[PDB]
Amino acid sequence: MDLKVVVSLSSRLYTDEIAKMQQRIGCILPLASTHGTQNVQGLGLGQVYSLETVPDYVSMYNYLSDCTLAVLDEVSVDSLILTKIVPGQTYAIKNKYQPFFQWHGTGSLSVMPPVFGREHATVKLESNDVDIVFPMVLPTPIAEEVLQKIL
Amino acid sequence: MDLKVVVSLSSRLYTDEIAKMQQRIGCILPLASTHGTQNVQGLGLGQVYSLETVPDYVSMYNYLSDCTLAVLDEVSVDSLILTKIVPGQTYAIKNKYQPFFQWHGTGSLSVMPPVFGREHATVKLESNDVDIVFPMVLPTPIAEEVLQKIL
Amino acid sequence: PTIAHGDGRRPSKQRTFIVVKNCHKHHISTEMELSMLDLEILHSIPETPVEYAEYVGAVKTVASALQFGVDALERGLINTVLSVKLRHAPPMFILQTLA
Amino acid sequence: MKVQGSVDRRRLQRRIAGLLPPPARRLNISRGSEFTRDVRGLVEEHAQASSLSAAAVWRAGLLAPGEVAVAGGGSGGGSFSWSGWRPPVFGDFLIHASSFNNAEATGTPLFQFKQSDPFSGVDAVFTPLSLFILMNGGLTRMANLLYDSPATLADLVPDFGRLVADRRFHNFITPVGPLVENIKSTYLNKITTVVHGPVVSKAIPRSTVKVTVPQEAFVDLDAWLSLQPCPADARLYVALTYEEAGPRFTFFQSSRGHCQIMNILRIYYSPSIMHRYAVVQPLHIEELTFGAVACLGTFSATDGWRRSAFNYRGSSLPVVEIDSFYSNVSDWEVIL
Repeated sequence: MDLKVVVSLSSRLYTDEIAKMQQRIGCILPLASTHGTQNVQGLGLGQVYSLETVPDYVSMYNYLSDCTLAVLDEVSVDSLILTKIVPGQTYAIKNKYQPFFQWHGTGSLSVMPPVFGREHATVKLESNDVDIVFPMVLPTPIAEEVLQKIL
Repeated sequence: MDLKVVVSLSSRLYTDEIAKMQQRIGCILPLASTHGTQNVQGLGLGQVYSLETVPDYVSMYNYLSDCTLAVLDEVSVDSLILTKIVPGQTYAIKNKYQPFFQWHGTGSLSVMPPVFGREHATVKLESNDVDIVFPMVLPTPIAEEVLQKIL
Repeated sequence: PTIAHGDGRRPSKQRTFIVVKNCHKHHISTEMELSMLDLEILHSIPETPVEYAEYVGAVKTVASALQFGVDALERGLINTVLSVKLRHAPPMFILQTLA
Repeated sequence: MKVQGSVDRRRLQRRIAGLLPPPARRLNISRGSEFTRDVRGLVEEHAQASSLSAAAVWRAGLLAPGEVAVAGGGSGGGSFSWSGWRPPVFGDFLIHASSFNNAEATGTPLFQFKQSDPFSGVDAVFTPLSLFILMNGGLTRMANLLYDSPATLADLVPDFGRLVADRRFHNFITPVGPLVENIKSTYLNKITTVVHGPVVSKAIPRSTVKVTVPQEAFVDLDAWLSLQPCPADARLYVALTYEEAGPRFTFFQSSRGHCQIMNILRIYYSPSIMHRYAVVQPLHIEELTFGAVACLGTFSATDGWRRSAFNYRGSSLPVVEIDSFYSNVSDWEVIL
């Protein structure tokens, strides 16, 4: 099959914002809708996680369990090029996340809701008055360990 | 690839019950053996659920997982045409069930024996003296709750 | 028809009978298994003659594995027709005093 | 009025002609024809292999846009699926030559065990007989013929006496799967295995590949238990069991399903649970955990278990062989 996701915007991005997402060129985002054409309000965790809201764990985990994943391919002026995650398909993932964790071959990658700092999680888009919030991706044993220890 | 199920009736069904089976069109039921030709005794959940016996829902709910699942396509007096469910194929399904609980993407659909009622979920076939017990499908939290209630 | 009689017996009228009969259906299914390697190398062309010998062995295999299915379908034909004859065959001692 | 801002009319026919056709099914046979090229459209499995020459590769279609190789150039690529066929994922390991016995049945399942040192470049892996030697029919005799000097295994795991007590030995091991290719070097052997898909030989002389298990480790879960349903797939399971003699490693096959499989595991290990729980060992907090279960994948039901001899250095061992295996590793679940 052919997968394509292209997000257009309302306003053009500032120069500072471009390199911010260039740092995060290959990584994972949950995508609310499944169509080839989609607006910015469905590609982050901004709908579930917000500064004004009081954040919750279990609703966020339910949203990550019910949503579709995607991996960024290309960041340009105003165009975001994402490719959909499909069951039974190979993908390539670069490991750009602010809390740093070593990755190993033959390990188990698990996506957990990002518990660390806002500056560890998100990139603010001041052009469109929005944020993109990235699910922290961790190996499954450490995903157990961090969870139980902060609990 | 070409999942095709046709189940042959030994004798023609009565002019009443052909209408009732047409009312049951588009419904999941589990079948016995993964073959294009099946006898009606293997078809449906009839044989293990007896009116004479005290119902064990755990026995039914074990038995249904053992069967491969299928969807009814064409009702005729001579034979029943059904398509089958492979684990890695995507299917169009229509909710025609009489209790009508609203469905959402939030839950995976779960298939249960008809815990609610006995008679209305089943169709008798006195032309070929066997009973068809259609399963009841429900979303995830209602299914979890009903299993909890039973235990 | 009926035949008139001089007796005082009341007449039986003109008699009409209407009988309805319908089809009965039969389904016949065979299963065949084909190996991966045969069906793969059928598409592959012979580069060297030992691969050509593997090719002709492959096409002989798939030809026999197709003749098996078609001949078993003819056996399905004859089995179903003989069964239909036997389903409507009452035994002799019942039928003889009915004749 | 004929502005025609859309480019759809008279262009998109050419693109829909490519993007349209479905893979064929339900083709009919006439006894008079009985063998045609139209049949051969469906008959061919349409292989992926190399002739190392440019035009032959253009013919065979390895330079395909999709994952699975499609010949035909632009006429190829319209398959749009192959019943959900997946290419096999291959895993490349680099092992010391002493940990891995060079003679191997080419289908035995492997297991990776992690090592503590940071920023390393090498890793360990194991076969089940190496695991039996490390844990401490003619299974022990065959293992003694295959392996000598257990010390070369014991340095790779510096925590084993502690792991069998802290009950954590199971979760470090991740199951991998059967072999595909072995390349012999004196210092460092090159091992290539298969994960998540068809177990397929990459050797260009084509061969049918089968995963093999020693019969002593394997117990048929369906055999000793009891118009039942038969689903087309049964599953294979590993069970690693903490006993007073030591850790023990077993294999189970059943088509029943998970919650049934946990019960049949429990009523299987009930005498060993009785003995190990007995009087020799009272209690401590880490000691409560008993067994671990992981799924290795789906196997064709009704095919069964092909029993064969394994001959090495003039000795024989009974080995079961499994045809047409599909690999799918799951996580570890605790059983007690």
